[PDB]
Amino acid sequence: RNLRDLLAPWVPDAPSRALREMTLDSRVAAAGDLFVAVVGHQADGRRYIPQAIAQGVAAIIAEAKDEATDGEIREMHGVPVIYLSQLNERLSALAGRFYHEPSDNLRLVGVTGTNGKTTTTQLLAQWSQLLGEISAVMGTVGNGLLGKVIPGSAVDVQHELAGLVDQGATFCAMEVSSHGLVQHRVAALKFAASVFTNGDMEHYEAAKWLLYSEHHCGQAIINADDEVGRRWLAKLPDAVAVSMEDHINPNCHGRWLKATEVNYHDSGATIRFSSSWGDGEIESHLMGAFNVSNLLLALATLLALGYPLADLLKTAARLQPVCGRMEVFTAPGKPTVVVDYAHTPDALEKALQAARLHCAGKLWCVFGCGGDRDKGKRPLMGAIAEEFADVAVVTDDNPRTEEPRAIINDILAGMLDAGHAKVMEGRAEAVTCAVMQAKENDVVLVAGKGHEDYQIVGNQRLDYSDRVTVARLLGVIA
Repeated sequence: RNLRDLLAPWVPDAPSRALREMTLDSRVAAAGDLFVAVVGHQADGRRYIPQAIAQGVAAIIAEAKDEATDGEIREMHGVPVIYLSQLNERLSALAGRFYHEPSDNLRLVGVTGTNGKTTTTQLLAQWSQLLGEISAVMGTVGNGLLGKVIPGSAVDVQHELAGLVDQGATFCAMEVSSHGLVQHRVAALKFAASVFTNGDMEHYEAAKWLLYSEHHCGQAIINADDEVGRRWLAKLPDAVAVSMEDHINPNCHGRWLKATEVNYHDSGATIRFSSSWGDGEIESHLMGAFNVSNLLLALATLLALGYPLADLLKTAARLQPVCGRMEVFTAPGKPTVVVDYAHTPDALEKALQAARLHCAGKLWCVFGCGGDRDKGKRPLMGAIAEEFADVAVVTDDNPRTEEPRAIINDILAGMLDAGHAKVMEGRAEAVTCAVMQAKENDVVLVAGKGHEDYQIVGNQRLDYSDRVTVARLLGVIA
């Protein structure tokens, strides 16, 4: 790593200097480092140039605005200070070059949208790995090779991607936030593919189209069941349209993939689909319509990238849910049980609507609300459980120091017929109540904890898992 080589595309004059690491933070800037002084969120990094110099950085790249011309080379205390205009916009490119262009050295798929980002990225990583890639994720649960996810400027993104390259990753699925995009945090990444899940409108779209036009998006895979998705597809004839609700318009002669029939059953969904790559049937072990959509998006993406349909089909049954996200537990001749982390009215409603599709009998909802937290959601979650489940079982969920029954009372207050709800304190006992009472064709949703393996009672983290409790009741292994 040399300053001269680093800057060669933009500043031919730049002096030769060996460089250690690249950092935006003068505090951690050590001997031999490249310190990058940027102007942004209520801070001017150029203020910290003396400090960085005192810590013995090898070189400095600084925002030129109001201080210098683009590519102007200065020297302070024998340390080169090189100025660049629009440094925030170019930081991704600068870091990309510094870290030897990690997105040019693995297959990077970006997923954007409100919902389904985590699941879609996870599916892309899992499926590609089943097909022989060494896959990784970068997203909300964290970063890492599949099974080793560790819980962010344009520099950090490039650095992390390089770390994954260094660990042998050949494929990375990355959740990309709207905020991330606008702040140029992925500006120089070479995306192999870009997936979209789901007056003023004109400016918003204009800003988004503009930003899109400046990125290397690769193959575009778009959910045509989303209204915004359809508008983007109208202007992108090379994009792949994905639908489970009749929104493929085949007059395009473009590329598409559509679920033709879905059977939502007690252990997943049987998805029949047609596509421009051919037709098939997938046995998904994921629950709900949204997860059909997410799965279809991942399938379309991998098809577009040239993974063979037959091999994708052969591996689809091995795709697993994100731990504690509509995670199904079944045992021969027992109720279906779904563990989901839903802990807000909106998420509970969604989880119940999803569960309902797979439920031939009665839908049970076992849930509670956290103590010593905002109380407002309690009656709303009560109303949702009452409306969208057949049996509401109200129990505890991290009561902390608050009187557990008081929390349950706030929940019941939100119901039209609180008397119809089953109340059982002791979360484990409430789960058991539902699981043991529910019939064979019933579905029990256990909401609020998902993957979490503790119950906070007082100030103690007691070892408790919904997943373990449910598994043991069904005679299976979590």
